[PDB]
Amino acid sequence: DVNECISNPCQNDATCLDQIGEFQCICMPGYEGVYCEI
Ligand SMILES: *[C@@H]1O[C@@H](C)[C@@H](O)[C@@H](O)[C@@H]1O
Repeated sequence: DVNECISNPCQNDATCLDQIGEFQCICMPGYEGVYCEI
């Protein structure tokens, strides 16, 4: 488990933001879904 965020988890034009223990993606203004899918 080395760097889960390789190319942004979100399946959109979102932004990545994770570390050795955390994991959070910056979805879009009004976008539902764990990885911007809705
Ligand atoms: C990271 O956040 C997302 C939501 C977008 O605004 C990107 O342009 C930015 O780099």
